[PDB]
Amino acid sequence: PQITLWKRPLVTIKIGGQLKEALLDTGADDTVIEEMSLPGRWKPKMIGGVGGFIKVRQYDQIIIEIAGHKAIGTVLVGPTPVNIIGRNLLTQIGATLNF
Amino acid sequence: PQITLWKRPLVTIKIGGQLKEALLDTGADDTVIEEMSLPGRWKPKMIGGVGGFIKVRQYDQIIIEIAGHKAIGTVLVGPTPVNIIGRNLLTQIGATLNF
Ligand SMILES: CCCC[C@@H](CN[C@@H](CCCC)C(=O)N[C@@H](CCC(N)=O)C(=O)N[C@@H](CCCNC(N)=[NH2+])C(N)=O)NC(=O)[C@@H](NC(=O)[C@@H](NC(C)=O)[C@@H](C)O)[C@@H](C)CC
Repeated sequence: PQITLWKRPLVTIKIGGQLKEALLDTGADDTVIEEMSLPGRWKPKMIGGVGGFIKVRQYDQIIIEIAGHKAIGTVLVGPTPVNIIGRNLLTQIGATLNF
Repeated sequence: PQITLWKRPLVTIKIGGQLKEALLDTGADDTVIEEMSLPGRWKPKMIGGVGGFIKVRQYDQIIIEIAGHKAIGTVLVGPTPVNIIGRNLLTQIGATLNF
């Protein structure tokens, strides 16, 4: 799809058997999801942006379906105000910025 | 151009006659730049990100070039970790996300 930017670029995702809404964020290195369960081992991480840092749990090799397109990668889980799809998964679905 | 996301989508901007680096950020409503001097009066604004909220100065109708494309619009100045070009100006330069 071609997504214009008049509004926030929100899409439906499926992760860990759950549907969620998430923001496509070219300004995010990583993908960050609100508290949920995921399989496998994790390690803590601190991630920062506007307003400072939050502590998250890093899970690897997680499959997400993003607007119908499957991707695998690292997902961070923690108290983010918005679910964010970052570059690590945007690349996998072939997303580009065009102007 | 077509900008892939394997690296951060950093571009050169020009504001106040000066060249700066900024991040093209589809997950940002607004454009936020590190402390600098801009002309005119400002109004107060609170913005939020992954770590919480910060106060910024809002300047309107500022002339800015983004990757060689001319825009005129609102620029927020404050303690952002990085210069970000948000949707308010991405729409002026005709940017879309595509996959
Ligand atoms: C400044 C740092 C770079 C840009 C920023 C853009 N992220 C979005 C996420 C939105 C969810 C919180 C953002 O902050 N957007 C703000 C930007 C400010 C602005 N005004 O445009 C926004 O639109 N804020 C809206 C509110 C969004 C609320 N939405 C909602 N409640 N549904 C606003 N009007 O204040 N990226 C990040 O915050 C990411 N940071 C990074 O990628 C890097 N960190 C740093 C410091 O560069 C990396 C080294 O960790 C996070 C997510 C970790 C991977």
